Amino acid sequence: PEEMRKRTTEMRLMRELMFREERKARRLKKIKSKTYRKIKKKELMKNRELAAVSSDEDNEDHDIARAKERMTLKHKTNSKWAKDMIKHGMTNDAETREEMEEMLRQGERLKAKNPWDLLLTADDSTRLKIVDFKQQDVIAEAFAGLPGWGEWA
Amino acid sequence: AIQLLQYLGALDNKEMITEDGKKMSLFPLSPRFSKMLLVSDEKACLPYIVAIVSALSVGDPFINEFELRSKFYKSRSQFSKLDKFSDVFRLLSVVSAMDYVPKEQKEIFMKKNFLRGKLMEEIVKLRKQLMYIIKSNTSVVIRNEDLKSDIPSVIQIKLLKQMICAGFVDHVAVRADVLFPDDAKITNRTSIINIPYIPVLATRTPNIEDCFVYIHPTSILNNLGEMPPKYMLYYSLHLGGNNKTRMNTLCDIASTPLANIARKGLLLTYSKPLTGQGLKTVNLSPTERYCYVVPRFGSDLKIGWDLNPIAVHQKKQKGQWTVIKFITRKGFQTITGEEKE
Amino acid sequence: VSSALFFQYNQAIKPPYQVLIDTNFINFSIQKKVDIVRGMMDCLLAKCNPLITDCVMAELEKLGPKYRIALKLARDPRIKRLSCSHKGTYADDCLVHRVLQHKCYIVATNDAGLKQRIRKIPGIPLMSVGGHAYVIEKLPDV
Amino acid sequence: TRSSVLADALNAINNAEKTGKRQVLIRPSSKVIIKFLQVMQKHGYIGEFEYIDDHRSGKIVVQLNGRLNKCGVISPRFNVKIGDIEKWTANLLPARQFGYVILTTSAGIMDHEEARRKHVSGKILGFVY
RNA sequence: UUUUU
RNA sequence: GUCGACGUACUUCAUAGGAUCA
Ligand SMILES: [Zn+2]
Repeated sequence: PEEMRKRTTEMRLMRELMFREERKARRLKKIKSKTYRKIKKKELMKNRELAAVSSDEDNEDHDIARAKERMTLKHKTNSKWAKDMIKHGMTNDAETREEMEEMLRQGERLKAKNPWDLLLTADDSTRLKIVDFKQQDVIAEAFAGLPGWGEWA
Repeated sequence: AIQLLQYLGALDNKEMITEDGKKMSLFPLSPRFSKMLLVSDEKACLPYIVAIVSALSVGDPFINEFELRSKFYKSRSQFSKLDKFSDVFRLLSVVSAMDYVPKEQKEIFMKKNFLRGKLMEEIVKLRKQLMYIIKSNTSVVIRNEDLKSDIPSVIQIKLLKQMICAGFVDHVAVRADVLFPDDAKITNRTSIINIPYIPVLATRTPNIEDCFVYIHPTSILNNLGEMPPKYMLYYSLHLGGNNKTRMNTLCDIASTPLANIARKGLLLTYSKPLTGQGLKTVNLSPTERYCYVVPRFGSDLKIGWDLNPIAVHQKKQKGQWTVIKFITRKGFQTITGEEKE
Repeated sequence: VSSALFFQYNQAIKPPYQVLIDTNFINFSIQKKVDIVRGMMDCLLAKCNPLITDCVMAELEKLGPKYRIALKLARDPRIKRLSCSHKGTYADDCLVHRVLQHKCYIVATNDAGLKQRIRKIPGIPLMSVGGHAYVIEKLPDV
Repeated sequence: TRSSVLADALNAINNAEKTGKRQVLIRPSSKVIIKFLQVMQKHGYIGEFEYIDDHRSGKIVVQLNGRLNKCGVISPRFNVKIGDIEKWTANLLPARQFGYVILTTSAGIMDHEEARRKHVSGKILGFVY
């Protein structure tokens, strides 16, 4: 049947669609600029926070997270990278100091302990079906005052 | 005026009266009030909107502080119980409460609550008349206990707010710090009455401070004690004695409901699909996709702003991506898994 | 003021010593391959009766499979169990409440915040693990 | 190139326990591998295992039961005296009776305590705990 | 200030 | 010669961050 041709078309659309994302994903992978990634991360966080995509952490989730942090102390300057930066006057620079900071605050966050949404469907189905013209329009009158796709058109 | 009727859906883009427009003309009310009735029948919310609409139609029965202290606030404390961010619901509380007052004690109640006794009478009379046209044109003898109605449910409270936004879609204002944090620096010491707001479709001036709007003294939000809501509906603007534009609050609206209400209007535009972790374009078909977008509310000479991202169902109709439906976060997450399996 | 304290000297804590184990202490013992019982006997040259409370134990059970080693070491029969009579499952608050109540315990921990808050309390020997073995801070008998 | 079959086998077992796999395939087999697994099995860290013959070095299939915390090989196989055995136990084991240190001594492959009981010593094969 | 089906 | 390169020895500049309060 000719329905087989339709199946070929939609598969073709899928494959090329994958190709476009592949090329776009490839190009982004090559760009490894610190600032470029830094801009992208901030924007992503803003959208996720704005959309509230991330579920709230119950008291249990906080307790387990705090337990692990206290258990390891992974977010203090005794870590390798922090110690190496500190001991060699590398953190005098602002940018590395921010990164060391950004680590530290994240650890601190984990350490913290008469009687007097359902979106409305305002389509016509939910309107009160109220019930009550041309001759009145005669009175207003009484006032006075795809073609050519394949052929020549 | 033609724009206003267009925003409310009365007129199409050709200035031609819509089926909604013809229905509004059957009411004696302003176009704004008629539209709220066009959305009020859902979940037996009709008496509440009638009470609100009648109260707004006849004017405020409340006596203001300037026109006149302890007995003043206890009365208001009673009628602001339904919601802490809704002046309109203060009107509803009074009107509905009046229905349960015996005829003999009514005059005592109105005086005791600093209520303009007459205006209440027209509201009840107008509440009866609107009740009559509705039942007469939907199917009529109306008796006084028909006006008696019980407290709205929390769901109904949410529906009523959006319902009102339909009649006041064009009168949404956003806190200035959200749009221009540099220009609008809010501190914890800042009085609520002095928190700037910006209305939608306000003419962009060289100085954005010129577009700032501030809350009325009469509003409960001055006594709220915490930060006001992000978005606010207003009825009218008044010029304060200090040359400060002053707004009469109606009620607050959340971001996602606002987008839904503006969707059927011309206020809402959709950005391109977002990308990143969590947010990804699930492609059902060459003509179908599910994705997150950033709705923009408002109409580069007017002040519009972007709303919270929302999951939407998009279809490629005539080569353009058209939003069919909104989707909850759970539904979108389930969709993503359904594609993976 | 506790009668067991002479100015800043605690004249009650004598051998054999009673020592409270903090959760983080166990790992730093494990990271350094320091046996808990012998490690303390070595630092203090005394018999030490290790004590582990419910809250710290509850913390340990919460940790998960990754810290199973600490857990079984925690359940060693030589380790005595302390009952907790307070709702909160936090460990740091529980420990300091105990040392405040009675002045006989050594606190074994490496958490800087808890160490600082113990340091404020007088007459509380503070013990830690660093380098290669345990170290005792405020204990004159050494 | 492949230097130590024992290290390969132990790493495969450890990863199989990482992923929760109840059973693991080891290639190639050897006598030392079998003896090491027999010690592990006597101490109960691993369950049954199978030797599959292919007229070559062969294969092994070990059942894994979730009581193995870690297994490793000490390469090079240092010579160990009875004086130095306690040093190795202190270095390679978290505690004094957490696991065993396996030695290939002149009387065979066995854990450290058995070597002490027999009063023997030799080269060090690895550790299990 | 007014004011309307 | 107030010379160049290198070696050696020293000096110096880049440290504040979050919360609350006025
Ligand atoms: Zn406790």
